[PDB]
Amino acid sequence: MIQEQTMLNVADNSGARRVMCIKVLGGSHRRYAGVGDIIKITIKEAIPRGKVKKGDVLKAVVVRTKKGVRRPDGSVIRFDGNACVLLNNNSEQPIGTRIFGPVTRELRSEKFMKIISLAPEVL
Amino acid sequence: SRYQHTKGQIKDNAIEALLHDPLFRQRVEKNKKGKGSYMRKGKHG
Amino acid sequence: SRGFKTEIIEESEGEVAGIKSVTIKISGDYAYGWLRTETGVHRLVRKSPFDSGGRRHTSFSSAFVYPEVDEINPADLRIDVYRTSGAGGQHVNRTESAVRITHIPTGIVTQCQNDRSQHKNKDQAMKQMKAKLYELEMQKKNAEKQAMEDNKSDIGWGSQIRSYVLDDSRIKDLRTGVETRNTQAVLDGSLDQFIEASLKAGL
RNA sequence: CGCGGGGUGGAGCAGCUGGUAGCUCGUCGGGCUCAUAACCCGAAGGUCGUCGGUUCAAAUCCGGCCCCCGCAACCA
RNA sequence: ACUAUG
RNA sequence: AGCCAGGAUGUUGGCUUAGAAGCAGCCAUCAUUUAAAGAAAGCGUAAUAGCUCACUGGUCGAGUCGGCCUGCGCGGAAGA
RNA sequence: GCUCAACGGAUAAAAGGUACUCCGGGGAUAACAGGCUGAUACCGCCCAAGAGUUCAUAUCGACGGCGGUGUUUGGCACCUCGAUGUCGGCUCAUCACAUCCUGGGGCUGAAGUAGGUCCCAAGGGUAUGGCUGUUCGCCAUUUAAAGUGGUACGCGAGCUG
RNA sequence: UACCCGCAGAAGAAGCACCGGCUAACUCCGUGCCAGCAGCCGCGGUAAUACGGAGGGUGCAAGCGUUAAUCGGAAUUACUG
Repeated sequence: MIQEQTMLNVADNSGARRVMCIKVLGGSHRRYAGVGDIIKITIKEAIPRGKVKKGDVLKAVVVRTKKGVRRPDGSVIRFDGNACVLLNNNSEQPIGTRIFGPVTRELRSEKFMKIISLAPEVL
Repeated sequence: SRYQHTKGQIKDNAIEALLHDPLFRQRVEKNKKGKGSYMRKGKHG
Repeated sequence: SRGFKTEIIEESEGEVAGIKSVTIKISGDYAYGWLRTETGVHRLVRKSPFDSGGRRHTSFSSAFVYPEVDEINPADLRIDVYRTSGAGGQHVNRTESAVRITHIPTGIVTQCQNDRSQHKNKDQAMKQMKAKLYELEMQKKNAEKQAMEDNKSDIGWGSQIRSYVLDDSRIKDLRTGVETRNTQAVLDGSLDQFIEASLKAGL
């Protein structure tokens, strides 16, 4: 349950380090992103050189949450920190070419098939 | 190849602006006799 | 000797001799288009009568020829009207004095809210809206001189058009190649081998 | 708009009590200087914003029109 | 009582 | 009123126009064919052509065309 | 012998301040809400010169003309001066339709996608932040859309101040 | 393979920089403070030994020039001095 003003860590290698959510996309009045949901973000910390600079606005996709995902049998996966992969604003492909940390099957789609390649672990 | 003039950005009339550049500027000549005409060396000897 | 009437608008004499500048109106028929070839720089060469030496000088002088030439629709304006900020009891809080006209083509806006009357504020803010649309006639006019005048200053040493040479006792229009040896013809007035043969050959 | 003031040679000013337009600078012409500036001599130039009235007569008194300033536009 | 510049 | 046929020839009238041939704009007032047809009424071409009305004979068989005066009506006519 | 000109002449002789204020009165008289009005404002129609390569009316529409609404700035002083507490914000709404989205249509200077304009339609729906006390507005990022109004410019014996 | 012998025919094999002074080597034509040259002084504004071309000449020569870099010249960091 990422919402406006939530700060997330960055799973990819893109340059960014912390980012802040600033909309949850795909609806009027929409409160939360969970896993596999697109959000508009801004970059706060960013490492000295790298694809993206502090203050850049772009999309991301949420890939890990503390609240957790739920699986059809009742099972929950929680993680220990909120996290996201930075995306282009228009194509909505990844910027990063590597991915740190585990991710989930909730991504497994047409759209984010590039990520679930690059992940170390899918749970 | 484009003259780089010493006037800044021209704003109105350019001919009158170049008139007041070193580009134009009186060319006077050395007299070879009388009244500014002394050489030490002279062109060859 | 082409029958135009020939005012002086403005002079400035030099302290010793000649003139620093001058402006000359030319009343008559197809004036501009005769003279428009003569805009440019002109190069003299002579032994100067003012130099105590007596050296060949090589002065320059412009001529420049330019011809002469001689209300905002309520549809184009939106007019927001709203309450004022500030000091004075029940009357300030309620009434909507304040105006904000806006031009939909450009984006320029205005206000007034000095007055109590909405109708004063409106016709005041109409005045500032006249002025501020007259002001973007100056910033198009001035930035489409210095568009066209930046790439006329491109041409540089070419800007000089004629070369009068009163001790080697001859001349050249530098564009055409048209030449005389009669120096005191042309200075008294007899130009027209230069002025025609420019037009004919297309500047 | 309410009240008041001002438009005079090219510039800044005086003359406004009806019959008379001055002051300093500038312009023009002559001199002095090798030349220019200063300095000396001589000459001009003002529809008195604009339109209309009043008077025998209007810069001047009176009205409208135009521009330019200043003061006021308050209590809720 | 004189004076500045080229 | 309907229904069928004809609406031409000098000639794209002239002048303008990249083009203007009835039909962008401007100036304008023919005879010929005779049943009669504008030197052009509206679509339409880059322009002709194309369609079609004024105009006219055929067919059919009783009232009909459109102004003036006056009565009553219709639309125009959305609010907590 | 008085410009006692405030000219039926208060004295021979007289200006201000009060947000530190007080008393008596007035809705005879103002500010706020209501009322009458509708110059102004908003919405609509009539005429059609012209723009739209050609063509007034797909879209616009000069010079002028006729209305509607009661929404803004006013005008009037009818109600309230032995009190009808004000902008904005919060909470809770409710109606109108001159419709922002969704639904049905007609014309298009509608190939398609996507638009323009008009007619019907009020069932439901109709952002979050930065700045500012702000309404309004500008900006950022969304959304199918971020509609225009009425309700003491709805709502303080409900909150804030 | 070095090296040695035979065959044919001058055959198959010369450029680069410079020529105002410093610095060895000069005259024409074009150009007219333009175009250009230039290490430093400077050359060029209608008779240019200094620009560009030609003819001649000087210097190197399978190389010749330009640039960069070090020492020299520089007794211009001096012990020598």
